[PDB]
Amino acid sequence: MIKGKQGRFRQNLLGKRVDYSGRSVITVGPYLRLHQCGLPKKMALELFKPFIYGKLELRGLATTIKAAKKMVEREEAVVWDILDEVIREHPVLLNRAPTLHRLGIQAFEPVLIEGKAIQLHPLVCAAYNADFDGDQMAVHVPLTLEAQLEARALMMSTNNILSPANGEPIIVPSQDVVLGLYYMTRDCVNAKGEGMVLTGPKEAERLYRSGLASLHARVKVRITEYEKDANGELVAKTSLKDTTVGRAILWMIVPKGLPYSIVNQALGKKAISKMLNTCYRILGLKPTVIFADQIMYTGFAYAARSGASVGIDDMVIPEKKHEIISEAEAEVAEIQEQFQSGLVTAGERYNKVIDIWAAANDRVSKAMMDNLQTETVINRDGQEEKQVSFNSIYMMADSGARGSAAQIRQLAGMRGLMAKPDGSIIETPITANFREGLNVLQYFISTHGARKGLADTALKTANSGYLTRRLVDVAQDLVVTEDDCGTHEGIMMTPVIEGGDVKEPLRDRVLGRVTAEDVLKPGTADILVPRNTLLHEQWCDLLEENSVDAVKVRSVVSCDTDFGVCAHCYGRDLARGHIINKGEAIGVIAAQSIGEPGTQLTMRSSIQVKNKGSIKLSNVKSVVNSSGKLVITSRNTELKLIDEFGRTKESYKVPYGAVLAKGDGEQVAGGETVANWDPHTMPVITEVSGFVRFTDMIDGQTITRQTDELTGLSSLV
Amino acid sequence: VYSYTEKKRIRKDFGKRPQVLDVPYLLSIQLDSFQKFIEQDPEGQYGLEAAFRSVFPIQSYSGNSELQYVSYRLGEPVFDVQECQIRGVTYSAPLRVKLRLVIYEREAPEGTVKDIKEQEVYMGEIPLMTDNGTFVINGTERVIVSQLHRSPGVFFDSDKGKTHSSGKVLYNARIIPYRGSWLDFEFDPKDNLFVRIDRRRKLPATIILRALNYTTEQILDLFFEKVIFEIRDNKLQMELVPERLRGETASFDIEANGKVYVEKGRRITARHIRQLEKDDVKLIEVPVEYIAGKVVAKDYIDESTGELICAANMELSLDLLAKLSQSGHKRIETLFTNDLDHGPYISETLRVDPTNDRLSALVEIYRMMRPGEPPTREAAESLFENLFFSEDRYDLSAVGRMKFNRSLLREEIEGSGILSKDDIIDVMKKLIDIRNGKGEVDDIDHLGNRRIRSVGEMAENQFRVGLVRVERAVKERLSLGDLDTLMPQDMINAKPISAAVKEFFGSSQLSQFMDQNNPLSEITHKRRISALGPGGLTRERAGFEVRDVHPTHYGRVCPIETPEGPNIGLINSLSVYAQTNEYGFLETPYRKVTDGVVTDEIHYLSAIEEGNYVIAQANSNLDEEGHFVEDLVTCRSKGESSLFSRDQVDYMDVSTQQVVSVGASLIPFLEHDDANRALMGANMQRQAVPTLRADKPLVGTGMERAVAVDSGVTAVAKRGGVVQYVDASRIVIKVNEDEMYPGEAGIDIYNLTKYTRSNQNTCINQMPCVSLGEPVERGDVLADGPSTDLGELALGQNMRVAFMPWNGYNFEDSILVSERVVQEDRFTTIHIQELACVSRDTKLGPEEITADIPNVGEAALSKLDESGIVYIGAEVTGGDILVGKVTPKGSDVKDSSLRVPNGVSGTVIDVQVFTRDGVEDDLAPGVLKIVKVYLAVKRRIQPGDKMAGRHGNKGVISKINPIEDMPYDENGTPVDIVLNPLGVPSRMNIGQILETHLGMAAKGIGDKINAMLKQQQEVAKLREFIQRAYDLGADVRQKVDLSTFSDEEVMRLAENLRKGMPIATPVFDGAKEAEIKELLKLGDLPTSGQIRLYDGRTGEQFERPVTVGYMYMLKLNHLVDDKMHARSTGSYSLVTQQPLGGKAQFGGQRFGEMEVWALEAYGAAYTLQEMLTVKSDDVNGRTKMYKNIVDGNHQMEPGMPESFNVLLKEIRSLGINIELEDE
DNA sequence: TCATATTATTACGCCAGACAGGG
DNA sequence: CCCTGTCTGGCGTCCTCTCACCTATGA
RNA sequence: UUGAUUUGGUGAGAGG
Ligand SMILES: [Mg+2]
Ligand SMILES: [Zn+2]
Repeated sequence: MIKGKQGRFRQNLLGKRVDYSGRSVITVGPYLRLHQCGLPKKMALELFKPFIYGKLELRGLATTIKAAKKMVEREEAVVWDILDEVIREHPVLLNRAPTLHRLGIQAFEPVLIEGKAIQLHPLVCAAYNADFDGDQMAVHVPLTLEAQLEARALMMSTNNILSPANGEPIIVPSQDVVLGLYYMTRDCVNAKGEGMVLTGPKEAERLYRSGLASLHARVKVRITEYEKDANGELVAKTSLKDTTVGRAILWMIVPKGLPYSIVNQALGKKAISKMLNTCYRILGLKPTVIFADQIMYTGFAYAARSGASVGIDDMVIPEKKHEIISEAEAEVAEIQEQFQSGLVTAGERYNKVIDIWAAANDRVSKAMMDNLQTETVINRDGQEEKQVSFNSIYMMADSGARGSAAQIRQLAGMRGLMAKPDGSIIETPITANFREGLNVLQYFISTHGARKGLADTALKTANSGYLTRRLVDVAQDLVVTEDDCGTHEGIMMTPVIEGGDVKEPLRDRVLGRVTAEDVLKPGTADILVPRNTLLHEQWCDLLEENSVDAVKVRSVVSCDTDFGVCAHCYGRDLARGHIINKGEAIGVIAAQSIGEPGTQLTMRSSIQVKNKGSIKLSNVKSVVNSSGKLVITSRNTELKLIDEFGRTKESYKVPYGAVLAKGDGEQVAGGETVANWDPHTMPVITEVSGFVRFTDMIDGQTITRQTDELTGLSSLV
Repeated sequence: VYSYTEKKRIRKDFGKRPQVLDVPYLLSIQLDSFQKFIEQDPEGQYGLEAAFRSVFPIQSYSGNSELQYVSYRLGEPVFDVQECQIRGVTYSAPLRVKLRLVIYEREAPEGTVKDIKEQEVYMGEIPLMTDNGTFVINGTERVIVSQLHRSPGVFFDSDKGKTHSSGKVLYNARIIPYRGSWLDFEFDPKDNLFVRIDRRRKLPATIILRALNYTTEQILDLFFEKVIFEIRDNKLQMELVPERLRGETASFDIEANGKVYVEKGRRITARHIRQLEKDDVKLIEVPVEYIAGKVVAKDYIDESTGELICAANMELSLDLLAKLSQSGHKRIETLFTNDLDHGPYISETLRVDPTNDRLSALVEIYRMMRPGEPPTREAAESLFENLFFSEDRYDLSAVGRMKFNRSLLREEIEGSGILSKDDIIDVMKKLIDIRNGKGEVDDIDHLGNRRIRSVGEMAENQFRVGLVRVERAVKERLSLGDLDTLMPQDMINAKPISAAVKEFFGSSQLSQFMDQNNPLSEITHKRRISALGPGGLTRERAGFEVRDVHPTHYGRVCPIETPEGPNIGLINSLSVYAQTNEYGFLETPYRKVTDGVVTDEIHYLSAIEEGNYVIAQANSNLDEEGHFVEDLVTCRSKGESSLFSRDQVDYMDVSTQQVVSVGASLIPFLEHDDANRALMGANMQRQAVPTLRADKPLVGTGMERAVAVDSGVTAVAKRGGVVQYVDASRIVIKVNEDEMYPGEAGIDIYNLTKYTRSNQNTCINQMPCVSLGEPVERGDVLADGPSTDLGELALGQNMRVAFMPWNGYNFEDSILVSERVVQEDRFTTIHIQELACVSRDTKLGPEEITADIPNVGEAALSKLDESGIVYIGAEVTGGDILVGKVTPKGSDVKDSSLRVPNGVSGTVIDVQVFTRDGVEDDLAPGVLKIVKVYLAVKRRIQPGDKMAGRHGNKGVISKINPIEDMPYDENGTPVDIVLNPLGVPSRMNIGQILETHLGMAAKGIGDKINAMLKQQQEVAKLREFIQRAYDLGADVRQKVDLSTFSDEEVMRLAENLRKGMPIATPVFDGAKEAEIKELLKLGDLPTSGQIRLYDGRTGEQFERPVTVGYMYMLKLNHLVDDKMHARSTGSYSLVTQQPLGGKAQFGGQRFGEMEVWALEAYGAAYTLQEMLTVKSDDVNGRTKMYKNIVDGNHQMEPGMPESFNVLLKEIRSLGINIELEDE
């Protein structure tokens, strides 16, 4: 009765069943503002029975409590006004059933629904991982007054617009709205109203609505962008931008402070995400909430006006696809004719077949990708001119709404080389896509490849959940409890480099973390930033201008606070712009932010330089050989490639005894080989010269005589 | 030629490959298994006769009486199936067994018995199977699901990597009997051979050889070959066959015949072996360092002194050679222990063995098996001689002996059920051979190594359990038997057999409640192959490879119909053409291919036969003779799909449906969908509710007919003929004379099952689809069941669907529906609820059925009689009264009167009452007042329901728009349902678009026929257009013989086609795209499939024309007013003070653990405090809070949770003193 | 009805943690 | 006496919905 | 002072 998953701790004391709670199937309702959700009248009259009883007893309509329970059991004509007067400013906690991180419980204001389904604002769905394929959510009512204020001031859906795991906005517009924007702000080389001039964005929308221009038709407009270059003062600058009609119509919705160049591009999904991010960093919270709603409304409206279907003709088969398959069939015919005559080995045959089918797969993908990305060729006033296509599946791929390169590849080009459950690949690919028919064997190999994926997700989720449990029970205690621990120690944040191009820049690692000692400017001994400044975006831009090497920054593991973490050694709040407040539980949000992506994770010669810069060596003890190539007498030598500015751009590990084509502090060319060794032969190279003696080397007991067969130059083994 | 309901509406059948084998009867697994169980089959195999011939004749321990068997029988069921479902009894039959007791005198093995007696005794009742493959166990209709388990017979498994943490492989070998003790052999990383019995302790394996009366020398004779050292002129020369030197280093000087063959240092090559065989080299003189490591084979004793020189399996040293050389044993037999091939595993196991003779071997085995209790000669010998060698407690069946002889490459396949010495020795030899290198392991997912149990086998095993209990009872009564004063029912007892067989058919992991909401769902729950159950693997443990699809599933198990979630790939569903082998394996049809010409003869194969042959592909182009039109064709050799020549193949696939099952071969354009979305599509297609008006999929596959007939939901005519059609109650069919018996003049009267409850509260209802005075043939359908339309299979309905974003109302997967869908009642399904009321005599007198309902006023006496119980049929809702059922002394009187649950409406369709003999009948005792009331809610469609197509496109219907706001094309018709195009590039289920275009073309032909028949034309133009519609395109199978339809069957066909011409697009040989375009050109529709659509709101054109077509959309039984729930305050549990759980219990939401972590992640300290103290558990806190709310004071007085004090008392009820400290 | 008191299957996969064995 | 196979215990995802089934004995 | 039993526990199936 104590232990286990169903004891008292895990089943009745940590998790309890709860009154004033409800549950139903969700649906969309896109008319909502993002602080409110739809909630049915029947659930609203059941969850709010005591508030309705109190309201009915206040007016004087009834007397005893019984009378009120008969009134709402009968549901007379007067209790719905009582219900709209108990709802009004009273938030509710919506909760999707697998809550993984804190954005899966958010507080809304109810708007009453004729119906039996919770209407949930669409942007908020990307926080809940809630699609609408049969999902269900629970509603909880904050009873007391402190809980209503916590739902409005901490857990309201307008307050959760940044994910706590990072700095990325979580109210990013998901799928229909980015298609509506990508169709709206685009262009074509001829439309109605090509190259006419417009006195404002208002008559741009008036020309689109009356039927005199097109939504994408390039046009000089006169827009007035407000740049706030002073200290909190918005300065108007008006100019003529060569833009389209749709970019002016979308400029009618952008708030004042953002520049016009945030809408001047084509606006896929990454661009609209950084649009909302720059709006949040400049204009704050309230314009970003109202602008997120206006983005969603105009995306839905012009996606409705777009009529962006999907057909069978939209998946354009490459004309070059059949000749590519026949050239691959001729190549496997040559390899198997060598296999009948035994010239090549079996593993080299299998490797050659997988290599030519990978090459033919890449060529088929490039054929279809050219045939989709620039298929439209329309003339304007004369000879033809090409542009990016308005194919429907290509806008669904290029916009980033739904689709990638691989999925649009499998609908038009060949769907690769599927792998059997043995783990090794199958030498005969699936040359037929989905627009052509798969025959029987090809679909069966496909089912191998997809049954493995479904089994992996349905067994992966248990380990992901148990990982989140272990993480929030090791964290469980750690609360921000001071304001400064009073130290000078902290870890040394450098950009990380594996050996390719510089993977994660320093601005991703030292964004919003308080420096340990004051960072010297890279010239000489300057106080560039002081020693306890939070590094927000302005400081990080003044770090990127000066090309700062690495920052000694304060880390949580170096915090000197007994029983908790001080407010500076944590860093930025991450979903609030400022430092972490005294109190906010960081262990639980950290454990959730590590364990929450557990589902997306999977479950089951020499050095060639790439760029062109300067050489530097670390952990090096070296010697010049007879020929001149600086060989190394240390195993653990790090070969860095430093640029002309001071930051470290490349790093490699060079073994004991390697032939370096270059030396210390030298300038090289891009692509020149600078290192060489033999890993199958461990070098026993020296420091000095002289003659060689065999000390304790006796043939017969110590060493042996193995004269070489095919060469004759013997060696004492 | 066609039958007469085939000429009603003949579906346009694409499909190029001529089918050679028609689809077998889809319920044949269940029916053939249970027809094997009950059948009078002489020669004994298989059935109930096998059980009676195993258990009988019973003779007691020399008690001079021997009860023997004659014959058995099953009488009539006392209750036919309908009144059996109504009453609640099992649908069973009494098992009348003739038993003949003969009783001996003293000294009669051969003497004639002194007296006989014989009677038709009664043991148990066995549940018969309904004609559709179901049981009726206790009123409810259940299905036994066929198991998939490991075959009996030896398996050589490896476990190559994980043990020893050193990369050293092991090799174990399990001899799995069908009934009895498990025997496993296994290596250990010291390269020693170990036996274990029934997963017990580990014994070194040669002790079992020493238990079979084998001395050490006989064991070394078995597992080792002898090397002969002859004592000769000098240094004790060696016989050397040159095979033994293969791959080793020459340690000494290899010379003979005055010639140095191979010197020291170089390894012996096979050319040197050829030199020694050409030079005829056997006897060579060895150094003394060569014998100084070898091991003796047999024993040798010093002859004159009379003592032992060396025991068998002893390594040799030089002084041991000085011992044995001087005695006079000239031959020395040594064990050839090759480090490469012939390893010394048995010999080192003999060195591990602490035993020496047979008796100590049996004592050690008895101390392993049964510990504590002493090991004496009789007890240990009886144990080991009945472990494997008696016919009672160890029995490899015929399957087990076939697999056991097949895995050891024996010639025969039939043998005795027990093991022997030679079988255990052969398993050890094959295991050693696998360790040496020759031969390989077996895999467990290979469906030649994986048998199917079915209903007859499982019920026969349970019946054999009951019979061995009743024979132990008969042996009990007979030795205490006094004669002649007993007749054979004081000996025998009907109780244990009935108890065991009702234990299996009631409470087992495979006798389970039938998914009955759909003809598809019935017919695909009966064809189910579960890996679970008794003796099989579990859901929460294993694994990765048994959840995965293996290349022997091609044509035996559906690759794509397996339920997603916790059990994927354990609950496999059987393929369309796959029968079951004689031994229980899965054999699938193939077409025998002797030479170039592919012959139309079929031939069935299992996976241990499919590997040897080369089997072609279903769709490989062959023209007019069977010759493959290419010179190379894709086949598969040994589970490897590869390209072979024109003339090498021995078999071809029969038809191209045969890979998948009957759930996922109803999906048209399957080959264009992804595998994941075909899985989700088939699993949702099982879940469809039957609509009120069944509607004929325009894009089907033609397998709708076989599923709708073979699942017994339609009233298929038994004997052909005409009709009398009284039908209000029953279809009356007059029989044609050729099918009519000479006596029993006879006309067939079919019973239509009208509105009644299914197992999933849906409505199963049959409607006659034949008129009066109309010819029907044998096998034709007469009454359309639930979800059927003229014998086809109509799960959902076909609706006009536009693919576009429409103002956000179809955002993620939502679906936006017109009002024309909800006005026409074209999804308004009918649900039926059974509600029981009983008035049991709990305590303080019996309860009572009277209208004189108390406290409650004239709001009780209303939908009832003048004095009790709901009248018959009104529009009852929630909070009404159905059966007044309240007691006095329970003012102190109360209201238990079964009412209507909260939120439901309906019409009382039926009231059953077999009550306590007095209500003013046939039922069991105990229960007194038994009133069952059948409501029938009619649920329409609403924002929040779930619809889905056949391709995996799920959706929660979001907005129910008016007709005006819909996107209308320029012809004027609104579109019915708007889906979302963004699902289609990601979820790669592109088949729904081809279904959309081809359904658009189907309704294009239907609109064209509706114009030609409404604006009425004489039938020449209709038969010309129908002939053009049925020719249409490439080489197909259908064409039609349309000029023989008598100028009226053209018109009745064209009356049944004016809603759209139905098109069969088969599974993998479906309609190509050019035929879709060509059919869209026959109708007057645009070729692209896309029409320009205007907007109903703004009246102005959508740019970039959108896709409109007809998709067959289904309503799944996840309805929103079965999920909507809310709770403010009501009842809680007993032990804890927290609220109850569920909806049927009016309970609240479990605010689980991760939600508490999410509130801790915010600063919600007060929200969490009321979330676990006031709202949930603390009783003083929640009563003070309810009074504080209704006063108008939102403030909580928290206190301590009650379940924590429950924790304190449960911890404190140990020896633990947990407290609560200082203030 | 009112006290009497427990036996003839096996088929997870790591991963720590404690224990007798032996160079 | 320090490595070492070997054995024994202790984990293994949250939320929800539907249905059926429940110890023998006994003067 | 104006009324009542599932949670308990197993098995099977389903949804996200
Ligand atoms: Mg979903
Ligand atoms: Zn600190």
